[PDB]
Amino acid sequence: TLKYICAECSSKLSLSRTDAVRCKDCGHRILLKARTKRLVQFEAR
Amino acid sequence: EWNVEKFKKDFEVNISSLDAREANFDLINIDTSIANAFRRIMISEVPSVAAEYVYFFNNTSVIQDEVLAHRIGLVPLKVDPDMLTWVDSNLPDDEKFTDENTIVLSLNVKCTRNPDAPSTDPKELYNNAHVYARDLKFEPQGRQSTTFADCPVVPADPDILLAKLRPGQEISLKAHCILGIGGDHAKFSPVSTASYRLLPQINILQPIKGESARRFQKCFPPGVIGIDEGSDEAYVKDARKDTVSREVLRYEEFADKVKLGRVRNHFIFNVESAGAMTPEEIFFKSVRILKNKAEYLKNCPITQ
Amino acid sequence: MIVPVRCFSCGKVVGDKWESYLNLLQEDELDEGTALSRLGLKRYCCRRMILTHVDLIEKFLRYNPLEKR
Amino acid sequence: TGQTPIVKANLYDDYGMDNFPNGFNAVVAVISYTGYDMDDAMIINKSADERGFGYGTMYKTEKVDLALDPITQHFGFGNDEWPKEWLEKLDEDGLPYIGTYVEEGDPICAYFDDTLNKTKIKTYHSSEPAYIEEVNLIGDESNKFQELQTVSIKYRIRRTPQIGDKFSSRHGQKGVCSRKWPTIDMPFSETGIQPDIIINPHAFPSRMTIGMFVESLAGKAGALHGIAQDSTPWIFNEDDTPADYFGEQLAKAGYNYHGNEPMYSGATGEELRADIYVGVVYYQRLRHMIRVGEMERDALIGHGTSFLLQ
Amino acid sequence: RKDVPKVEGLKLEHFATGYDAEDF
Amino acid sequence: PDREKIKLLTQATSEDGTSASFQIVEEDHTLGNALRYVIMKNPDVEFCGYSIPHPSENLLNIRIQTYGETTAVDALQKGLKDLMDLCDVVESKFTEKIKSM
Amino acid sequence: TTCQFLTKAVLDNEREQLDSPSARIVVGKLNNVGTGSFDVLAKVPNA
Amino acid sequence: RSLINPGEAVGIIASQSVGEPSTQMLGIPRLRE
Amino acid sequence: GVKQALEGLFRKHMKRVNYAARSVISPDPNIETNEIGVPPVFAVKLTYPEPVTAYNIAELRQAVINGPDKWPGATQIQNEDGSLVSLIGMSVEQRKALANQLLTPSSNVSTHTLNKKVYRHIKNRDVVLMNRQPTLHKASMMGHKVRVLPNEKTLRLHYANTGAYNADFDGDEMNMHFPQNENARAEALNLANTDSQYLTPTSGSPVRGLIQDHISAGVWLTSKDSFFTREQYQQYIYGCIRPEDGHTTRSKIVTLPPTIFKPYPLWTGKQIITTVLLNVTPPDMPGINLISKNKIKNEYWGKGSLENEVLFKDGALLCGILDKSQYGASKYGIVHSLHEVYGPEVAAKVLSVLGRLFTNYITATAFTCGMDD
Amino acid sequence: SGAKGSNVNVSQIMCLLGQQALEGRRVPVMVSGKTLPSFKPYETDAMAGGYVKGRFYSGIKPQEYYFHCMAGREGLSGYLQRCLTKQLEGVHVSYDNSIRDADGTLVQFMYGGDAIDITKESHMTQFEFCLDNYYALL
Ligand SMILES: [Zn+2]
Repeated sequence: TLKYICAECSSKLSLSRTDAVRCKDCGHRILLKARTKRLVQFEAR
Repeated sequence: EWNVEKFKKDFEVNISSLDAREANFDLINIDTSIANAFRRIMISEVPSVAAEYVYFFNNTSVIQDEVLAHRIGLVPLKVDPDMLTWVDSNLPDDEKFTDENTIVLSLNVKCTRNPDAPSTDPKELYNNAHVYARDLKFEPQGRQSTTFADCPVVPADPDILLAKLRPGQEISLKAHCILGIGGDHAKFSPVSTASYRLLPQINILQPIKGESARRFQKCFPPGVIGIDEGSDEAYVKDARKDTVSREVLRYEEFADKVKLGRVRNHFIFNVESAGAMTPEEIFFKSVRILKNKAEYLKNCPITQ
Repeated sequence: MIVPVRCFSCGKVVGDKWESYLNLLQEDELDEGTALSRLGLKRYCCRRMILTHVDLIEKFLRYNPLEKR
Repeated sequence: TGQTPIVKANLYDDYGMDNFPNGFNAVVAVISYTGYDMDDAMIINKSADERGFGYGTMYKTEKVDLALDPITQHFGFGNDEWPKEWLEKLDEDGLPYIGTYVEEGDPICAYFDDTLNKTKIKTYHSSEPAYIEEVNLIGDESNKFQELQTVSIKYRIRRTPQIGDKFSSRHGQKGVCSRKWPTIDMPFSETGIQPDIIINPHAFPSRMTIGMFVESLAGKAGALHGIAQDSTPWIFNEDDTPADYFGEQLAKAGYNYHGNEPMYSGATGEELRADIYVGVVYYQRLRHMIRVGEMERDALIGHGTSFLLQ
Repeated sequence: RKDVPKVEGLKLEHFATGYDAEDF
Repeated sequence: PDREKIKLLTQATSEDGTSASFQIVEEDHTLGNALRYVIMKNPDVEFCGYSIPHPSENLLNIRIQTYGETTAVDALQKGLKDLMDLCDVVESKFTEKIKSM
Repeated sequence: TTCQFLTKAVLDNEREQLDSPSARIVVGKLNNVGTGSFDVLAKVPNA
Repeated sequence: RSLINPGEAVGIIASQSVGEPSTQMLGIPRLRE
Repeated sequence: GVKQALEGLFRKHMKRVNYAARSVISPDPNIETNEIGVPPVFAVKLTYPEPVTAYNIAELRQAVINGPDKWPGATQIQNEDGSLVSLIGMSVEQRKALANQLLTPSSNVSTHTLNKKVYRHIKNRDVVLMNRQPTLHKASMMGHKVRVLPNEKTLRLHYANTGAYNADFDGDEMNMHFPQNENARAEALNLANTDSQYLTPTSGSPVRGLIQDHISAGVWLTSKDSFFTREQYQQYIYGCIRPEDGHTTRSKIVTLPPTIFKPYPLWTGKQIITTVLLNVTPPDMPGINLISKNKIKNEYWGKGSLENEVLFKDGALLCGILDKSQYGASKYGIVHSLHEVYGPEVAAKVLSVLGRLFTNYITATAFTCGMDD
Repeated sequence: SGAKGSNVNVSQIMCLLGQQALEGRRVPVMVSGKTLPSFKPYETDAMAGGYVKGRFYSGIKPQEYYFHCMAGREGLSGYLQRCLTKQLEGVHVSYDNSIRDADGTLVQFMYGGDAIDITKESHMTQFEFCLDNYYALL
């Protein structure tokens, strides 16, 4: 599951190589990198 | 001449109030060095249990991983120690955590939307919006998952707010609760406040009877100064109820007619528990630690 | 942000008493002082903990990049 | 952990300063006890710091632009060439995983330039380690020919109060953190409270910051009774003293009129000589964390120390 | 110049360890 | 038997043999003040006190100067033996008063 | 006026005896003040 | 036994003894004259 | 042009040297007045070239085994051929082998004169040059004795050094220089040190003494009203005088009899000052005799008091309290009088002893202030 | 005690601040003859001139406050030493007790006229002291 969140409409839409760096749902030029399911070790301190 | 048997003759204990959480007891004709020692141990030596290693799988909430992990550690768990063994730090993680050394608590919450008529309440507008301490599900593993059958791991205070969420956000973690002492981190404290106050002494030098007796009575809390009549002098009914505000000394009519001191031998202890052990158990363990400390030095080789 | 877990000074759990405090001020229409007393906060350190709490989390939550409008 | 001042001018609300808290209300004792606090140095409680008292974070943003008209450098990873364990920090797109811990030397982004036909990386370099808070891809300044070359990466640097960090009351009494004193070693009050911050009494005779002294007994009165007090200038008079006003409040609550408290030593355990001045003061945490010249040459000539100069 | 006006209602709210607000 | 816990500072120990300074690791006022109090009850102990060299270093120093017919080592051994018995008295009286309630 | 004093030195055909602290620093010689106001010689037994 | 020991930079010491206290200050214009 | 290149080269480059350190200074009353608290971070870096010999083969073999990350270790080993062998990448096995090869005789006749060197860290007997800029006078660049303090991130400095450096602990920075040869060591220990500097050469007056808490503590401790029991008295003595740290001159703590015999045995505050001198001054020399004065007038101490007249007869404080005028940086006081009769080393011991005594006495007797004043 | 502060600071706290002196004189006065818009033109009063009767314990009036602000704000050797040190650097004490320059040229026939080290000339006249400590000094 690859993700990219739109800055304006907040739609989670990922796009590959040789594609316009813009959201599909709305014409916005700024995207935000989404997260996935990883393992982050932490001390409860 | 002081003997340990001569101490048994004069040493007295007086229990004023013994609640499930806080106990108010007195230690009469004991030294400051012994009374202070118990208070120091009942706040440092006394250990406990609680999260230590929070393993995050996902956290899309506004509350940062470090902060959320720290909050889980602070939540006191209604877990009796002695059931757990002490973890060894030198061996690796695969050998380190066992069914005897670690307790696992999982948190898996996903926020969604709900249809309701709209200021509108977050419990109505969204589903699983507020993450509470009660949402930390106990997962028993290994050799013993039957020892905690009649003792389920539940937080001491369940309604503790851990996180606030909006639809789309999720929290997925595995917390490793271990055995630790309060000196290392406050998240291991067993008692809230263990402190003693010396018995206030009010040395009345003059009879100070009459209307000045009624003026003297207002200088101390209601149940402290008692007056027999207009005469028959002015006595101290319960010097223990005194707040030691020294209000009587800031009046020219009493500044030389009364003295304010203490009973160095008498201690009024007040011990409140965090919830793990009873206040008596905390005091008993404190006396047992002081004895064990002196015992460990007794059966020990004096090197060099 | 949210109500702190335990009083900074002594360590008395205060985190479970935030929503209950607002209910004592709204529904019960009590004063600030009497409301804190009914929650079991007699030390002035525990008293200021809830009394002085801002709760900016409710202001912070209104910005949600995961839900439209 | 921002906090609303108990002691405040009413204009604080008129400017809605509660939208942006600047400090925290701390139990401050005017005491010379540790020996590490003196004139420009103040003590912070260990157990307070362990509980998140005065904790802060610092955010730093970087712009990774590929401009230095034909596109040569491309975000991601080039085929056939791939140096060992880089996938631990960056995702398939060459951008880093938001939340990942980074130290100086670690890869902060990845790209491939055809001019060198090699897969290169932009390294993260700073003495302070960080975590990735935000990664934003910006593909602007083009009509139809769209491709990403500009990326904005935000670093979250956690900043716990360290020995050296400055702290100050709202009365211009700044001091560096001399030590994070343990609560067991800290002086404990009759109430059972140990101060969050310790200010040395030798600070006040030279600075003459009496506003802090009245702030101490006002903050204490307001914490007990649960009422904010007005500390707007010229509200009080020579006849209507604030020391008398909050003094009456302190006596009514059940505390000493002159703002003192009977405290006990953390080391010996015995009651201290006199009652210590303790209260609630709003404290602020300040954001701040070889050539041998002609004069040093002169000094080495001065000692007649010819081999040190040599 | 008019002097400030005093407050209202100011009872006790600190007693001994094993003693509550029973005494009025 | 661990030898790092109790050590005899020979650079201050009398040739023979009443006065001598002892150095205990991982200890402070807790045992220190309690131990010197009990050692001082001994009629043969001339001088006794405790001193912590510095708070950062985990050390505890206890000096025992006696009169004749008893070494400082014996005075320390008596001090530890009496403190153990003293704690037994405290533990016994507390158990009894719990039942007496 | 480094070049001016240098010109006057060259025209005089001057010999810098390297006896001033400044001159000694220029040529890396030990300063003649204090510890440099004497010489240290070792006493050797064999003839 | 109160005699002085040659090898003392009385020159620097003198200028330092006139310089250092002239920071506390007629004054410097007269000293400059 | 080349004229422009020189204007200047002489002022700007005729010099960044190597081997040094810097850090924010933090106060410390538990270290000696002639010492510096070095963080373990600096101690593991600031190495040194200690040539291997028969007298130090044991000490350096351990350092070589310990390596560059375990203190006291060694980062490198220099052979007699001139080559260097880094111990950084090596495991305990190779280090153990090289340690057993340190004192091997040189086969080559062209280097038989030479012996191997071990680039070890810093110990607890090395000298350092402490510098606080601007260095307006040579007292702002003194030689301090290294005292490595565990779990430290700042340079620890005693309060007696505050004056000379003109350094206030307001987030100030100090430079630490570690000279690399014995001639430079001897100089930093005997000429530029910190001891022989009790009297400034400007007026021959003291620049060393206790500054605030200690002065207020002394006025209270030496007051007539201050009495002490046997237990209290002996505690104050050992609290500041430790024979194991070489504070004594008699190898046994000597104690005066009480000033009150009956009903209860009690010692006066002034008797503690007499006992401290009795254990720090040489036994071979007689006690100090001084008739000085106080800053506090007799009127403050009540009717007919002589508490302004500071009186020392055969090293015994018999009259008067002790002010800033006695153990401060003030001429013809008790410390200065001790400095003239017993020397600079004894006066330093008295200052450190008094400094500890007041510090410990203040712990049990705090001091505050209110508005009622 | 001399621990901190003086009787002057104590008197400003408990009695009065006194006359606020600005650059050796009193408070500056406008072309209108007024020292403040509150005071009368050419007012013959001590308060108008800057004399503060108020103390810091009781508080100070706005006129006194502004005048104190004036006096308070009013308060808020490199090359000389460099010229001497460059010409005197070489000048030192020779083994023949005379003060000689770097080039051996004599500057002073003697360092005073007694050859005494200043760091020693202190108890050299303290005869009673030396007498009371005869055997100690011997
Ligand atoms: Zn509290």
